[PDB]
Amino acid sequence: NLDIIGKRIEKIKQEHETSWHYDQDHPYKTWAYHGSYETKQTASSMVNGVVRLLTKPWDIIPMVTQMAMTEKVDTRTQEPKEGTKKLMKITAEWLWKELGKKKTPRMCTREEFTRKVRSNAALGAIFNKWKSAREAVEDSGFWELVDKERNLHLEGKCETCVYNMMIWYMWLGARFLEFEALGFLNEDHWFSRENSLSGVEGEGLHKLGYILRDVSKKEGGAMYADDTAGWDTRITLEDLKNEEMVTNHMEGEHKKLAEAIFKLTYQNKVVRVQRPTTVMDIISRRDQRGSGQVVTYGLNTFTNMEAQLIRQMEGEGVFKSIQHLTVTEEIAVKNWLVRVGRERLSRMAISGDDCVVKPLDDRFASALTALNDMGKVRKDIQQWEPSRGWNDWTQVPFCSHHFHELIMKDGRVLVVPCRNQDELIGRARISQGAGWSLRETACLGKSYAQMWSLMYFHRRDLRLAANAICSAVPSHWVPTSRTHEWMTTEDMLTVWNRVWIQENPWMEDKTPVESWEEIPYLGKREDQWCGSLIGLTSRATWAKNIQTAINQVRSLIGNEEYTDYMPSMKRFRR
Ligand SMILES: Cc1cn[nH]c1-c1ccncc1
Ligand SMILES: Cc1cn[nH]c1-c1ccncc1
Ligand SMILES: Cc1cn[nH]c1-c1ccncc1
Ligand SMILES: [Cl-]
Ligand SMILES: [Zn+2]
Ligand SMILES: [Zn+2]
Repeated sequence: NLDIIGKRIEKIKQEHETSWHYDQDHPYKTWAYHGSYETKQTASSMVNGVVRLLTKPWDIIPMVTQMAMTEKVDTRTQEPKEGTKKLMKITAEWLWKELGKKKTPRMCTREEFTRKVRSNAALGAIFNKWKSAREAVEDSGFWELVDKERNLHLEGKCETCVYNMMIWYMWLGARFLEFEALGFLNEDHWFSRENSLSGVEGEGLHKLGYILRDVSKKEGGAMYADDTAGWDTRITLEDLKNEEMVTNHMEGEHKKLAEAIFKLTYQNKVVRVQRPTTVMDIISRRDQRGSGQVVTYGLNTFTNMEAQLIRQMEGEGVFKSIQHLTVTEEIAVKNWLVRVGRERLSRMAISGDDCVVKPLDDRFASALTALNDMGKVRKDIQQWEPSRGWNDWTQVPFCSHHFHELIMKDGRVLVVPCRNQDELIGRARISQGAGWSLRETACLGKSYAQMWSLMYFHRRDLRLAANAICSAVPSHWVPTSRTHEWMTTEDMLTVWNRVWIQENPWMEDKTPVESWEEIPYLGKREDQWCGSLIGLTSRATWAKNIQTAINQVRSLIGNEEYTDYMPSMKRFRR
């Protein structure tokens, strides 16, 4: 409690001494409350006009148009039983060693951090003293503040590492110290599939289907894809202590700096929350996930890999009960990990809180005691109801997608990502933040269009809309995003060949594709099942009259150099 968090709390009181009070009508039951102080302030989703003018048939589809319009944090998780705590400690110890065999923990640098801010990563900072991250990083006074907190952390204390709720934004300084100590997990790809066997970090949406098809090839039971209800709110203090064991692999300054991030900011937290009754509440708690989103991704992947290996151990009968491991169950658990752990990791695809598991057999479906007792309660099923698995890898949900096997005219086999097309069009019609020029709006539309050409070329409506947007935006204008092989001014046919043929390890024949007409679509009925408007009168008029829509947008942007991409399609090619 207050010996670790007091200084942060003490400091905040004194900046708002004219406003402090122990408000007696505070809604917090599971968060420890400290005080309140006067403030006044809050950005909604804005429509991208370039994408909307080129997707007119979707203007009357509520699932698209509603996407642009518009008491889980205040719960507590019970402490796991002694048997569960032992399983988690043994598995976590083993997993950090496997992940560390071919990697070396190391500090990330001011230089590395500076380069990140200078090409727009979502580091979750705040606006004050400087306007933006770019300005703060370029100012020697910032680094002096960073230095003060840094020496405080080496001394085992904290003053300014406080979360702001809304996503848990910190000041750029606290973000740096997090990245210095734990950035290596992402920067050096600890959760790549090569390094972690279950992980998919850095793999790309064009590989995830092939990875699930490789898991499907293993002998075993159904494929399980159980979602957890509010994963970040079910991270226990036992979880945070197993995660901290990465520091056992560190040395020198780095070990001390990383131990301080875990001890002072993760296992103890201070948060400011807006309450319209508009005060700022200063609350603390020990458990749940509140890191930067990139460290959150890696530690979620780690704890998810651990949880799923334990659920596999439960299905395989490695231990009888979570109440208590006997001396010899401990040796059996250790021995399972050493002899088959790596094989059992290869049976999984894990992206943070999202997993797919192909267990040895279907005993897994009813192996629920460790999973429930670890607090990883499944979403949308009763606590003790057996999991429903998937019999076909092409039906399994993963990372908001499903995956199709698509046969090219020349016999070669693509495995492609897919999701309901209303979700894809709805997302592309939305921009975030203020002060967007027409050029910037056009360049964001072009980013969506090029992603569609690379990932969703097999959807008739998206290949046509992608071609239309690329025809409507000046040819040399560079795709942008405010938070990815489609981010380029290279010819997208050249990029398609590099991604799906040349660099694709599942494609043995490397014969390049000469034109977009060689690149196939889903079956027409499959395209409709996944939300295509092909067959509707609105869609036929849009396709036939597309040059008129392209010319509307070209007239708004003005007299620029444009290319016609529509004749890359059979139906427009004379
Ligand atoms: C330090 C620096 C400067 N220009 N590029 C790098 C760099 C890039 C990628 N990995 C490590 C270093
Ligand atoms: C977490 C997230 C969301 N969209 N994409 C990712 C991602 C990208 C690359 N490697 C791992 C994850
Ligand atoms: C799109 C998404 C969501 N969660 N994770 C991913 C992902 C993972 C790995 N590579 C690319 C993307
Ligand atoms: Cl199925
Ligand atoms: Zn601190
Ligand atoms: Zn589909």
